[PDB]
Amino acid sequence: EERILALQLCGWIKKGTDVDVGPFLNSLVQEGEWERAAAVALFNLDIRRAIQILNEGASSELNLNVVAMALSGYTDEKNSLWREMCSTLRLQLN
Amino acid sequence: EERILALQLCGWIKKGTDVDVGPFLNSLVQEGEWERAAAVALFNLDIRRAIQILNEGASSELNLNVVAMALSGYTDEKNSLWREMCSTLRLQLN
Repeated sequence: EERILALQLCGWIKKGTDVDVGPFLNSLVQEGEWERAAAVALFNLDIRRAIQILNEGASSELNLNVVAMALSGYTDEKNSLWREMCSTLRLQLN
Repeated sequence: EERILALQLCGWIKKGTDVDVGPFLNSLVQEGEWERAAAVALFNLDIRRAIQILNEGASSELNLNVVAMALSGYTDEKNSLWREMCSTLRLQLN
């Protein structure tokens, strides 16, 4: 309970015991903030929703879709090329 | 001999053996034809040179830096997430 209050003061879940961050994501979606919505969705352990948000953003307003394809290749190997490259190249983004 | 005569005509190789396609590669970075530089380098299995060319072909003056991470991760699995995503998102690039 001491953790379900913190997450509700930060405005990630509305009041109640039904803690599943759906309304916040869509409120962000038509608020006009795509990248932050992607970050929150990924933090809630779901890639595919982030892909949906990113391609939908790519529909409106050319850099988003390639980044979606980049985040598509997630790897957990101890010597993954994705790990090393995306670690060294992270600082280049804006 | 037949197929290392065809490469001579096209421009891949030089007079002699010169197995490395390098001397035709570095003749294009100076010219400023970067999107070629990766492609001709990639066909000879150079995932460690595609990053090296695209990254160095970007400092001067886009998706190129973010393509690299996607190009870094390549699994060749049966139904992996990178495989399904990159197949559809190929069509949106310029």
